[PDB]
Amino acid sequence: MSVGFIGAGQLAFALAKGFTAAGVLAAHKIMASSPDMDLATVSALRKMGVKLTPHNKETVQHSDVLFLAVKPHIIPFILDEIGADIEDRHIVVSCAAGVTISSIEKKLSAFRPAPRVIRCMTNTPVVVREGATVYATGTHAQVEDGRLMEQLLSSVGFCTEVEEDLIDAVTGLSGSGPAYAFTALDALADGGVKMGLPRRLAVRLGAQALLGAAKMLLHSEQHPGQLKDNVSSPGGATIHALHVLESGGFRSLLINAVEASCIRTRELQSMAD
Amino acid sequence: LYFQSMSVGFIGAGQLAFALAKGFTAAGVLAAHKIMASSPDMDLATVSALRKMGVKLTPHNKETVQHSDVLFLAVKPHIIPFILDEIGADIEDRHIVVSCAAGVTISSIEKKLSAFRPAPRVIRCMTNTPVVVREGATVYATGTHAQVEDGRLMEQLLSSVGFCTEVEEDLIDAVTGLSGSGPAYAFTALDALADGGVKMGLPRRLAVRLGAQALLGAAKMLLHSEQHPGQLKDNVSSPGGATIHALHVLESGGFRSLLINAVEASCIRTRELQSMAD
Amino acid sequence: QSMSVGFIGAGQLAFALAKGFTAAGVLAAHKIMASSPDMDLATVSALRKMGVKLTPHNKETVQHSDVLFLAVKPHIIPFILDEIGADIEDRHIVVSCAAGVTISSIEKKLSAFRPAPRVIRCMTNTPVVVREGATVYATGTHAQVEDGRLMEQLLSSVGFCTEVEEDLIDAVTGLSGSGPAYAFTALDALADGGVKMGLPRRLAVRLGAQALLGAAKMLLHSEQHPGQLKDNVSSPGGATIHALHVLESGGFRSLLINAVEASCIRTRELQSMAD
Amino acid sequence: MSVGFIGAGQLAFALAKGFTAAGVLAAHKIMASSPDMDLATVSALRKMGVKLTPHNKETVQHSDVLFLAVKPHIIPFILDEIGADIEDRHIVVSCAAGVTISSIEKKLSAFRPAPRVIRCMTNTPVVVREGATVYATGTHAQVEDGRLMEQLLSSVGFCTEVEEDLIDAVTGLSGSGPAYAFTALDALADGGVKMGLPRRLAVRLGAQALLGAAKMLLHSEQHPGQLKDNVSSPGGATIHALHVLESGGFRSLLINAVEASCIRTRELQSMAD
Amino acid sequence: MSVGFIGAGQLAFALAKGFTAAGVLAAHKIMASSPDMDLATVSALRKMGVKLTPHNKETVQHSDVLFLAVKPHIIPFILDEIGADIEDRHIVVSCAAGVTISSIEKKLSAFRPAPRVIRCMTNTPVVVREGATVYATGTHAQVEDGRLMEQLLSSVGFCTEVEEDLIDAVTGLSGSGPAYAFTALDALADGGVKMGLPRRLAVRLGAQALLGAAKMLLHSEQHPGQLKDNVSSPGGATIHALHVLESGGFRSLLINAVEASCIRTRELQSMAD
Ligand SMILES: O=C(O)CCc1nccs1
Ligand SMILES: O=C(O)CCc1nccs1
Ligand SMILES: O=C(O)CCc1nccs1
Ligand SMILES: O=C(O)CCc1nccs1
Ligand SMILES: O=C(O)CCc1nccs1
Repeated sequence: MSVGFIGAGQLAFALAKGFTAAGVLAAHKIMASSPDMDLATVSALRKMGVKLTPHNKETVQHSDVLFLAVKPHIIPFILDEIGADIEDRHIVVSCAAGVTISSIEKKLSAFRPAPRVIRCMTNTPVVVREGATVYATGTHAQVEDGRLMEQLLSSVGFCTEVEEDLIDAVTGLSGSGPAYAFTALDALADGGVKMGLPRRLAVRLGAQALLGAAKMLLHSEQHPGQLKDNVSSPGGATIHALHVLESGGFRSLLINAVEASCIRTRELQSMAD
Repeated sequence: LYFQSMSVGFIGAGQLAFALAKGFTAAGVLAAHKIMASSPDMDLATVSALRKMGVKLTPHNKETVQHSDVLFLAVKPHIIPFILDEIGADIEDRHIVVSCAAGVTISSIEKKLSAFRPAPRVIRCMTNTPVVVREGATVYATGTHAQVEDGRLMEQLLSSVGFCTEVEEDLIDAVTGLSGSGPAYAFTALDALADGGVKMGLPRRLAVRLGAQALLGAAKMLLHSEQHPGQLKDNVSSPGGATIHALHVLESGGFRSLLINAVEASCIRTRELQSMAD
Repeated sequence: QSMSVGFIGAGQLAFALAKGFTAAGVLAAHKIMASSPDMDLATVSALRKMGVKLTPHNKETVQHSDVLFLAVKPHIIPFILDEIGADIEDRHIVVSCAAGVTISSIEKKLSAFRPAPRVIRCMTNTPVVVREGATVYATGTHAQVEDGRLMEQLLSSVGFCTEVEEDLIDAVTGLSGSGPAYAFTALDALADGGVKMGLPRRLAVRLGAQALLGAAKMLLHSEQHPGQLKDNVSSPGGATIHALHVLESGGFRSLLINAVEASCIRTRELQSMAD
Repeated sequence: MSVGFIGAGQLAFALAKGFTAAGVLAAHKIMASSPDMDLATVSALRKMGVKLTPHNKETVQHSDVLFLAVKPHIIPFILDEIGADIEDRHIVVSCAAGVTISSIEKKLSAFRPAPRVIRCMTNTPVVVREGATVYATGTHAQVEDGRLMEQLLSSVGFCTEVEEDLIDAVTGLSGSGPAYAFTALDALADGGVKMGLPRRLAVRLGAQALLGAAKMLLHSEQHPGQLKDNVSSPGGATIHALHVLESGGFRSLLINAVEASCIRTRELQSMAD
Repeated sequence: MSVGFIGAGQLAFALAKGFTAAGVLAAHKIMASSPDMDLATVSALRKMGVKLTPHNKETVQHSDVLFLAVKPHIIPFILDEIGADIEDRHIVVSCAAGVTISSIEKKLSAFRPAPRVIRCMTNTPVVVREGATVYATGTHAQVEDGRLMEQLLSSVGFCTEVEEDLIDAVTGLSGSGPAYAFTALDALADGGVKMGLPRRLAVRLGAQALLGAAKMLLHSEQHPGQLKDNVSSPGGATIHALHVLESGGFRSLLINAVEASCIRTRELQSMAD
């Protein structure tokens, strides 16, 4: 099976790297296109052995599964350019935030009546095969298309099917989530440096703390509040730190973040539903 | 590497003793029957879980000492001096005493134990609960009389359950504020992120899973990257997009400063927990 | 049984305990004596109507009693101990209810008169008046083995009761001793919220109080974490999660932590005698 | 009399558990339907003796009193599915937040002209028979229908009839109220842990303090401010703690919460009135 | 003339790079010592051609002007180790924050009576020859020693003599100042990205804006408030942005920062004055 990426940015690189590292795809069975071959993401794809072309039509012609890994406002232009090149064999997988299946189908149906469309929301940790991916299947997607998508994206992280109307909320949580974590890790490392740790050790310890806690929750049947309770001895260091987080409304900031990203995603839709 | 078939004891049968015993046995580096733990309270859920693993339990701290080669002190800091007075006369040349208590200095432990035998082998460590899934973060410092192999043995043992490295002892209070308390900051964050997912229409179970996977993957990316966390953050955010809108609202609440406050507060409290004279 | 109980002090807590004990059927009111320097208090008039014996003389209360509750303010305790110390007999169990006042300080004062006073320290709260109190106690140096068991049987008749190490009692004061006032504040505000949204005040008070009672009962009867029970209330996108967000934005959780901390710290400052 | 639940989520389970514990209904006279009852409630309902079915039409056929215990946006789908199966004997009891009687009657009247509809707002503590429930009777409810509703729901807590236009406000107060209490208890327990208490004891004491204070107010003729005044000695621990609550605007946060839940409830209405 | 660095960290690298780029020193006339030759700063010094040694005594023996480029708490250990190796020819230049001339002289005078000591406070932009440096001369510094110091440090930026009691305040302003600017530039770039700019363009524009404004002030006789007034048209974009800075107390945060760094510097003194 052949996979193509229209777009050669961060997400295209991340998925190609994860897929090849998972061994589910050989790099030479992957083609990516970009109007700008000066991006550092483009240089990395070449070293992997991925085929690169400036022409989106070559990617379509090479590919069976076609990832649209461009910005939401770029999607309509891509569909207009390649719509006449879509064949019965194609599964079109849109990764753009906010852009609906119905808007993609409407554009592509002007060329051929039953395009097979899947919408996904994934995130950059697919590059280390620890992504979080959801997908929704379109009107003309065959039942085996969703199954194929799930097999492919499970090789690079968690993957599950969702109703499409949950995907904007997923974007606010796991799509944007890694950036909340990178911010948190930078700040935790600054806190370690303030208290006397070298910066490189502080970054390592903070990231290991967050990785281990996340793994504990994924493997636990217990509520995150119970795991939190297990860390704190009474009167101790951890509960003193949890108080100062609470006094700043830490929980509310993270709710604000998921909400803000989800609401912005709804504003990003570029085409008519 | 180092060949073991050695006995491990825990004075204390609470969360950390359970976490370390579970991690060590899951790593395959220790058999559960080579582990003994003592506790004044055999009603704890950690005590019942240790029994099912096959760990030996006893109310008598002296039995744990007599059973053990490596002796973890996994009790609260203010309990450490009482333990040392109780079992100091039972410490033998073979023993490596590993204190896990926050804030308690090597010198205070050596001073207490040297009243009984002159050159106690003492290691201080700071570890955290994710050793239970073999993804702990551990640092250690070796005491005055630690033998040449004692630090290497400690590092081999604790590396089987996560990251482990030697540090100067005067960094351990700061490590406590960062990776010792750190999992609780993450559990708080994951609860709140899941609440945000629920507010925006996700089922709670899905929201918890996605948020935890997002944090796990981001942490793995940074551990495997040569890039600054700010550069990885820049890579997530498309211009004008959803992520940068969310990052602004985090900044407006002083999110970064809250996490600095937390590391600072835990570290400062740790300095107050020292129970004995250095 | 034969047990005679005395209260030195006839204020809110003496009334609440006497009312709870008599409603529980564990004490007849005529087996209770209370003393107060001020028989104008409404608590004193209520005790009289219950059938409790009242006297201005703390010494009469001591002579009447087997179990002697010191239900006066912390700074009043040393004065009581000096006044009645010579009247303490071997049969007496002295139960101090005052916030912050340590067993050792009471024993030191009383041992000047007789060498092995039987002292218990307790921290209880006003809901003993409806037999839903929260009480902890710690036993002193000379408490007999049966003294703690007797006090737990007595105080369990009016709510939750358990033994604790004495060094936890200041923290308990900040949590369940002061806790009912945090709840009364919360219920007044929740009722104001109901009124703002159009409910009659009497209905709003009833619904808010029933909501808090039912939630607390659920947690007491559940093996689940309070966070899981919270998750069970909130449907995705729904009314409850929108309200929880506005609580979080104001730092609601931190205010309640601040309150427990402030009450506990103040309790440590109230100790009036040398330990 | 037979009772049915369309919906097998948290609220249906709580009502079924409460009713069976009250002894007012035998569990085998209760049927519940859900297309996916994957919560442990299936084992608990079975252990209770509740009949389970995936087909909402079977629940209607079994039932005299029919509780609609699904999400507000699901109500119209349920009414479309079962509307032709409603008989003269049925009392339809909607539990969904925000959904008006008139909207339900309009949907059901496309099938039969005088549906007997009750709207209720209850809460999860019915599971321990300490719920807070209000109800309003619809246009065609017989006078005995309201009496039956009140007898049934009083067996599991407080119950009173209200004008329908109060129910959104009730939702903000006693519907959402238990979650405010669970948050408060988690935080109060954190405060106990900070000051040196073991977590399990702190949770027990905080919950008992809340329970007892609420019972005092329910049995008192006094204002809650007077009961608050009775707790505080002058200069003492309690008044110091109340000051720090006031300094954070504690009262205003709870007012904000009731308002926010009530306003959101008004937005949840899914059908035309 | 020979220059030595005890310490091979960020500041030693920055000064060596600036000095060699200024052409005032050949890299082979510079020696640096460090107990840790695994630092990335150590690797860069080797490529420049700077001599490296693990032994601080070799640096002293090689050098005439000796920079102590170690942490404040490390200073006393260095002085004890090399005190007996100081010769009449040596000028000892301490770069450590907070550590006083008198404390250094007292340590070194146990070995030889009149050590020539200079205290300086410089910053990392010496690496691009745009540093800000102040210095104070010690008790036994010859008048030509201060002149030499000023000639050397002026080749890599601004340099002026100050009374020693101003140096902690200078540390809070220009010593720590570059970090305030790096923070500000990261945030300004995030603001550009929020409004639709690519990140690399936003970083470039923000840094050019700050560079140009700083150059304008250095070349102007006008107050910074007058230059600020010249940017804003009435009712325009800039004055709207200045309002939101003012509403957040922007000015006060920067005063807080200088103050906090200065106060911490006073706490860093490791030796008795
Ligand atoms: O909160 C505390 O005081 C315990 C901190 C830790 N002690 C040992 C590992 S983490
Ligand atoms: O910040 C944005 O708008 C991109 C969000 C994502 N798009 C695709 C995966 S995550
Ligand atoms: O949070 C929501 O939207 C559900 C509110 C309630 N619905 C029924 C009982 S309480
Ligand atoms: O507010 C105070 O200082 C009294 C606290 C309590 N004392 C006894 C029960 S509750
Ligand atoms: O403050 C304004 O509205 C003027 C902004 C600028 N106009 C031209 C260059 S900078």
